[PDB]
Amino acid sequence: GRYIGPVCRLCRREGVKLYLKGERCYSPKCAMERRPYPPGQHGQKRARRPSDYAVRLREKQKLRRIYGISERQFRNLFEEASKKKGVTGSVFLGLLESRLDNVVYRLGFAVSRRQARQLVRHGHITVNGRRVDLPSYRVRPGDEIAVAEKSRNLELIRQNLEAMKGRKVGPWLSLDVEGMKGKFLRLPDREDLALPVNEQLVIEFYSR
Amino acid sequence: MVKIRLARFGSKHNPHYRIVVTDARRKRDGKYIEKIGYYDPRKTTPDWLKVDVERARYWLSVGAQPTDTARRLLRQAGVFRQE
Amino acid sequence: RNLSALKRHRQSLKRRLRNKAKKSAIKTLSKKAIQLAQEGKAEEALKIMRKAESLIDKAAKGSTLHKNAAARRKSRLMRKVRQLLEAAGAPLIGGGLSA
Amino acid sequence: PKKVLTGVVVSDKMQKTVTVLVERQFPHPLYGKVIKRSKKYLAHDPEEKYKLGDVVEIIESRPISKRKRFRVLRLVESGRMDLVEKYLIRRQNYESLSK
RNA sequence: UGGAGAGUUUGAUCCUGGCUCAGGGUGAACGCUGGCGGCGUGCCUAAGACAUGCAAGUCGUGCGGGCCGCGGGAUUUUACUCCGUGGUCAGCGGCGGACGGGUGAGUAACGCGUGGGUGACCUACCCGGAAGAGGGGGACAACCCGGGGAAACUCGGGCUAAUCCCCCAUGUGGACCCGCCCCUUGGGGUGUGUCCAAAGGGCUUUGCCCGCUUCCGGAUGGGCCCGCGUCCCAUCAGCUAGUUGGUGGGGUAAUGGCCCACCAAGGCGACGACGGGUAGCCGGUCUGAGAGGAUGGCCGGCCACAGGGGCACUGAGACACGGGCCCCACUCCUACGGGAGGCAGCAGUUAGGAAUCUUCCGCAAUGGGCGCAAGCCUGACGGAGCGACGCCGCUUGGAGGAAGAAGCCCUUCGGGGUGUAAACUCCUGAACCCGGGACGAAACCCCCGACGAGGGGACUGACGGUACCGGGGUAAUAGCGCCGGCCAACUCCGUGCCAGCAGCCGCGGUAAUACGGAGGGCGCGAGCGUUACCCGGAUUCACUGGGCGUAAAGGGCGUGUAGGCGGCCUGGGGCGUCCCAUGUGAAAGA
Ligand SMILES: [Mg+2]
Ligand SMILES: [Mg+2]
Ligand SMILES: [Mg+2]
Ligand SMILES: [Mg+2]
Ligand SMILES: [Mg+2]
Ligand SMILES: [Mg+2]
Repeated sequence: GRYIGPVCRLCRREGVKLYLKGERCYSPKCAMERRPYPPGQHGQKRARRPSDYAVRLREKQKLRRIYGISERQFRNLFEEASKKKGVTGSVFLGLLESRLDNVVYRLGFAVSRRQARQLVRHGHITVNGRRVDLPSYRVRPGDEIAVAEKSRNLELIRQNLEAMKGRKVGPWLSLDVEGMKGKFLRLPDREDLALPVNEQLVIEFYSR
Repeated sequence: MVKIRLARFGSKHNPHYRIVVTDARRKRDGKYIEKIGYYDPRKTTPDWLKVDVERARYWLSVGAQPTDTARRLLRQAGVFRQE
Repeated sequence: RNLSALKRHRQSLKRRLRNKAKKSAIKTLSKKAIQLAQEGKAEEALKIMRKAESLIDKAAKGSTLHKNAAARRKSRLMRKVRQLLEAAGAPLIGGGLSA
Repeated sequence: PKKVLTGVVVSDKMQKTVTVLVERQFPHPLYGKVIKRSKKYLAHDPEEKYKLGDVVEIIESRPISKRKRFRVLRLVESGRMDLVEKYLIRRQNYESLSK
């Protein structure tokens, strides 16, 4: 099951701060502030002109590591998008973005995808009333991703729903803050996300 | 003797039958002469039962005994109901 | 190690017996008819052939010879008898043939 | 429909029967070229009426023999000893093809 | 909506050319590792051998008995006997045992695939229609009495019923000879002549039901014929006496040298006959940009086989896996004369093998067989069990947390790394405990109605006390491969052409990013590696898509056989070729 181990640690290695640790990876350190380089004995050593493979690799790692999903699962999603009608890279970002464990986090019910996953497994989240505990669930457009009435009380739901009192929400989403529930309006366009990752190198990574 | 009767499709703990005509001597999930409906015993769909009834009447007309449960379902969509 | 529908073997033997029997008599009769006809014979030739006829049909009733296996034998026999008959003289006792 | 083939008579050296060579041409399954291919059929001739060099139609039939399954339907044209000759050399060619 | 290339011949270059890798795939096996569940799938080898249990029956509404019971009767004497009823056993008679299940040995062939023929044919049960069922006679088991055998069993004698068997009649009709008419292979029709039917049972008993006989039809299933397609070797080139055709017979449901007598001298072959090797074929599966290559496990269709080889009987169907006969091999019983037997059904045992499961629950569901029904049978099937064998889902925590603990690795001795990683603070609560708890199942059947239509009613869950719901509630598993280039990831020790690595180029001879250990890093993650096999890259058999002066490759030269190819103009035909309709192209798969 999914990654598990040192993390704002590729808030290093991939070269760019990935948002993985949530509230800290925001505040003098996704260690990227304190150490903007690769991990281990050789981290700050003279860089090496890397291969058009090494390049393509890294990029797909990056994207995959953001959303926390595995290579097995990732690779399939992609496969599915090539056979699908339309420009392929976007579509994939689309499907990637339509995963419950991430919509929940996009609505700020949790501060981390890692944390937002645990809310889905552990019950605390619903899809149009009915309770849903698969982080991989494909939210389609028109769905309502609510908090569990029985879970509203929890210190963590409250503290987090609270910091969203002011905050803005994605163009393809909405958010009734005091009813502790939101809405997947449509699937986002490449333009709508500002992801630190050139998608066409991913396509190209899987063409050999 | 030729039969109207139920062939098991679907999967495990997911029965789904196809109401088929066939020669009686063929295995159950083997080659049928004609599909004429389907049936979901768990009614997990609003449309869990359906029957081309002009065709049912056809075969009945050329002699085809239905299983007993083939005929129950045939009735529900009034294959035998007159006037 | 004892399957009581070996009853089917008992029966078969009986029908074999019954069957063999009717057959044997259709031959020894048909043979006898064509013979008398290769000799120019009114009554005696057809009389037999017409006994032979019956016997065939009779055997067709059951599982013996059923069908048109029947017919075949009637055709072959009552062709032959007639042929041989004009291959000499006499045509008489009307018996079996549409003269 | 009972297949009708047309070819040439290349043998009447058999009683009530003729060997009828039938050609056929087509695209080659992989290599494009139109190739020819040919076949003798033994066709039934009850009135030994056709003979050497007749071009004849040929029809699917109820089996007459082991390997007669066609009947001579009609004459198309007489003569054609060229085609017959053409055949006959190809046959006599095989003589100095041995060891 | 589709196509990537790299390493390696030289001191260097270009080219040719082979090898090798990166990707997908599998009924896999093997190493280390291993938490949960769902859906799949699991003897590829010896078509070797098999212990034990189950896998095909059912019908008393076809018939007569035996054996163990109960009840009532004839007599007022208990012997003898008539009737009724319950067990239970087989027998006779019917239907089923030709389906369902297994397996791929054989088979290069009308076996399969595809499209057609059948004027050359058959089809039990089912449906529609027409017309019938009036008399008589017989036997063989059961049962009883003998005799032979050790056993399997067997031979004789006597009695008997029926939906068992025969005779005679009635002939809606149908069969055959002959003739005539239509049609055109043996299809319809028709006239004399001959020939051929039947069975009874149950009652809610004169009016129904389950059946019976003859005929024409329908439906479904199948037989035989034909065109085209169907691997390798020409270091297999000539093959053939039922052989090719004829006439006439037999045989069959039916064509045909299928078989037989007689006549004739024919048939096949470089367009590959004959011979040898290999193989069940297809829907489809995998791979590929495609063309194509490879493949035919599972599921579905057709074939063949049932220890090896013959044969027939019964029957609508068989030349029959759990029917029969004989020969061969093999195992067992044997009183040595003789018998018995056949898991390529489900389990399971053994043997070969790198490798392939439970002697499980249920007939509750679907399907099948017999029965009027109730029901009985079904290792078909529906489920559970075992394998990470495959695919999918999910857990081993979440948020805080130092200019950063300890330990371990480097160190130009300042420091750098593991590392927010742990510690520890709050949070959630896989597992586990409690409570409740399914759908899958409404029919058949009974009651109203009319045995219809329609209405009503009841019985029935193997999976299972499972899924799912509610309540409580514990921080609670991580491994494997790799870091010389191709290919993503580097440093210290150890070791010295040793020990060892290695897919290919190639690493190791005291400073090794290539060996072995460390730390660290890269990639995947309940997996990760390895070996084998397939397509790929390989335009490296080149149709798409290659070549031959010197790289592999022009025959030593002619002559010419077959074959391939063929100038200008016109015309006919319409085989090639093109277009439109229409049929076929099953379902599953994509
Ligand atoms: Mg060199
Ligand atoms: Mg061969
Ligand atoms: Mg190594
Ligand atoms: Mg190729
Ligand atoms: Mg030269
Ligand atoms: Mg020349």
